[PDB]
Amino acid sequence: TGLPNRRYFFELGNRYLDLAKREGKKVFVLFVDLAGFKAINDTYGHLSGDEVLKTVSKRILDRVARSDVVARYGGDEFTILLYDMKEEYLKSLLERILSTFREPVRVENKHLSVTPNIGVARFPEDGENLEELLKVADMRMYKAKEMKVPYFS
Amino acid sequence: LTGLPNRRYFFELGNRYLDLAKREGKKVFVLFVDLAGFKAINDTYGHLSGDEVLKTVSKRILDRVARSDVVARYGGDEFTILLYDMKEEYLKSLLERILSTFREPVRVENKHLSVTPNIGVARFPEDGENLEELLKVADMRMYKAKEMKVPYFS
Amino acid sequence: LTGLPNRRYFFELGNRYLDLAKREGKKVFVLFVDLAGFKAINDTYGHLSGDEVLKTVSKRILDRVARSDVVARYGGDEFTILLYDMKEEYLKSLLERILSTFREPVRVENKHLSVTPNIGVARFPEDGENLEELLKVADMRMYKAKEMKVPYFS
Amino acid sequence: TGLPNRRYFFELGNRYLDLAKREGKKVFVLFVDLAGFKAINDTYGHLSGDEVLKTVSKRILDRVARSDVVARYGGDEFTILLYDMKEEYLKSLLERILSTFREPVRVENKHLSVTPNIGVARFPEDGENLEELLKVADMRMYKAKEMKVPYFS
Amino acid sequence: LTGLPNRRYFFELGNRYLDLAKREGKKVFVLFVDLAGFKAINDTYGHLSGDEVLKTVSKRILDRVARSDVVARYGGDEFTILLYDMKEEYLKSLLERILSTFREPVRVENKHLSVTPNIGVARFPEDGENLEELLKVADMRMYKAKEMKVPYFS
Amino acid sequence: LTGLPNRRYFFELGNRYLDLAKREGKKVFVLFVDLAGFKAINDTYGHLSGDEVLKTVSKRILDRVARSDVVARYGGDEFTILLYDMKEEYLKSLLERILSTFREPVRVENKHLSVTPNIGVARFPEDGENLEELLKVADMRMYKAKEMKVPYFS
Repeated sequence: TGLPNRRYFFELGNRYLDLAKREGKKVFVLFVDLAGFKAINDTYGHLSGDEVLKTVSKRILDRVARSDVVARYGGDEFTILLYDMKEEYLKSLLERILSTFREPVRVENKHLSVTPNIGVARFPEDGENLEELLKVADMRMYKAKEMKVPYFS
Repeated sequence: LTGLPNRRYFFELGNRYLDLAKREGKKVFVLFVDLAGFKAINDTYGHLSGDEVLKTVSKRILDRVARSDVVARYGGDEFTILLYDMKEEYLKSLLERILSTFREPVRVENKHLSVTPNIGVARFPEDGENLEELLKVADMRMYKAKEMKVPYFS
Repeated sequence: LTGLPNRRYFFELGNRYLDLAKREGKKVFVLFVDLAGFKAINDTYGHLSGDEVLKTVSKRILDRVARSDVVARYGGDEFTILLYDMKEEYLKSLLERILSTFREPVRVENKHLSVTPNIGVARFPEDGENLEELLKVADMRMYKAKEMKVPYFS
Repeated sequence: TGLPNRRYFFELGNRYLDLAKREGKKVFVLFVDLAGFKAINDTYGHLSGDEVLKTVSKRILDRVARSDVVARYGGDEFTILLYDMKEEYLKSLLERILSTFREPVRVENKHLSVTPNIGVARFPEDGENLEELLKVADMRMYKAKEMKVPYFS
Repeated sequence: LTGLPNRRYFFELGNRYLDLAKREGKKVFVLFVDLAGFKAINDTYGHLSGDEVLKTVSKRILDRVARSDVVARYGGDEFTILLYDMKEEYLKSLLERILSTFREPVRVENKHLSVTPNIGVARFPEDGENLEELLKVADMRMYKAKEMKVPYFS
Repeated sequence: LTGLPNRRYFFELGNRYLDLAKREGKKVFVLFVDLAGFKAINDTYGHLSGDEVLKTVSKRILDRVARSDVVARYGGDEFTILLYDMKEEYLKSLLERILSTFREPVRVENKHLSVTPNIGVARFPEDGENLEELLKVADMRMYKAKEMKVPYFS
């Protein structure tokens, strides 16, 4: 995928929060869960599930700003960090990300489907560190997941 | 094939929708979608490739509009969408989700073909009293968007 | 040439009208108009005479419905009318004005040809969720009217 | 049959009338009704009724001039348009058309009979458009039909 | 077979018709009908096929003449028709209706056989005082029509 | 919607007009009208703009021809006009009045679009015995006019 991991996300993440604390800005933390992924690998194997992960990554990467931090958390999960962005930018970004996953992923001669579920947290309101914000965002994506809605902010 | 209706069907349904809006005191949005890069697709890869892109483009629009929204192919790089009594919020979101879909280069065969979307919006009654007038305003506004190198003009 | 649309057009517009009514929380009336005496008109006077009567019948319906009402010819002795969000009062009056029009034997050439109207009504959502369902209820109700020797059944 | 329909007849028809108006010529409009046809389909079916229509068409087509417009109106009905022809040409054409339908049509192992009824209208005398002339011709074929005579001009 | 009378019968009836016309001060038309393409039909398809064509040709002439008109087969491709006291209008129409039947290629078996009609006319008293004289004038006139590639000569 | 007939209608009416001219001993002019600048219009402004220009072009031709003159759209930049029994003076004048109409750039929306006319003429019988032959002569002559940078060639 080329996408960074949990450890990188955490280092950049907290620096972004330190910077926001000093500049008096907000930070949005998105927790993206792609349901249908545990079923893809358990049916088509790792290569197919990995090719879907590569498409998913490129799709997120192409839609975020240059200064936005995208990383893969683990399994069905990706994290996005937005430093000092308007709520309008967020609503639009969520819509454009959800729109991409309406398109079943073409891997080989297969047409694989993933459903997106996104939770949002805001710094400072939801927490003072990345671990706290991710748990709020994870709780909110799980609320969205169980409610059968695309996103919860 | 696309399954998508043509100019003639769009016009009949379109005007009925406007007649209904006139009576109910509602607004109607008319979107003019131009997909740049398409004239270069047929001139390089042929009709089948250009047509396979049209089939994907149609399915992509169809999957994102509401059941009561009218989608049709105007001609060439052009598609028209009609929204009866929808909030401006619904339109801004619909435009974003449609634009997002064309950022994805279309896979036709072993090719990865790119189209760029340009959309113009008109509102009934403000912009006109018939479908021909509204489409001309929307077409003028997508051409403003096209020359300005921006995605949409409302 | 009646100018009136066909079954295929009626179905596309029809279902869109139903999709719109579903969303807006409105009713739709579907009228099934059968003109008895028409099977005898062509078997006696020929197609041109029967067609000239169809042209008068069409113009008579068209002149009495609202701009937003959908009128189409189903087939043979049959016409369909779709009323989006109209009061029951509007319907009772429309049925009376349509029936009144066919009390008038149609003048084709030196002939004075008579047709008797039979109308069945269905209401969306009560009578069905699609156009084929509503047309069958309306058709069943016009046939009840036809056999009962009454003009309409709602 | 290969024969054009009502819509084609009307377009060519009116052009012929526009041309006659300018050139100071007459136009004959023939309305041909083939009685016995409603009984043919109600007994032998569409294929048999259609095979009779194919023979009827070829019979009319073979007897008119190259510049004469022949079309099927609908059901037992055919229309013929004669631009600038002598009344002698018309009397002869009517005789030759009536003569063909004295011959019962051979469809399969069947010998099917149709009776011709023709009405004539003349432009300008009978009307200024094709719709008017066809109604006069239709009225005159119906007079012929009820009178048990072959043609009325 | 055809049931049609022969040369010998035609001659007896023929002259009686002329005797009657002489006394009543009436005209008689004598038609000489030659059907070209008949010598080729028997030489290709045989006697039964050529005979079946003769049976159709006979019935076609018989169905188009008046009850008082004398029809007979002369010889090869030849038939004779006698019209007692008929208007010239009746003759022009009869010739047209006979020519019209032979434009229709004869269906014998799975074959579609073509015969071309050539008719010569003679008038009593002008052209002769007996049937032999009138038939020769009519035969000369059908031969003029045959060579001129026209249908009839009167 | 220009309302203008297509190639297949033009051909049927066209040949009938030629059949009629053959019999009456009259001439027929066949005009092949090409509108240069049209391929550039659709490739820059799109189909709606190019179509609105086609609607204006059609109405402009239709308003300048006689009631008995046949106007049709061939395809793309092309239109065909058929003149039955008209004087050469009528033709020279008609060509001048048609060329004069395209000197004024067409107004579609907020755009001022330019088309340049090229007309080729063929005469029946001199140039051919059917519509296909005459159209090829007219097409060759409009192409001679096109390359010569002149408006018309007869």
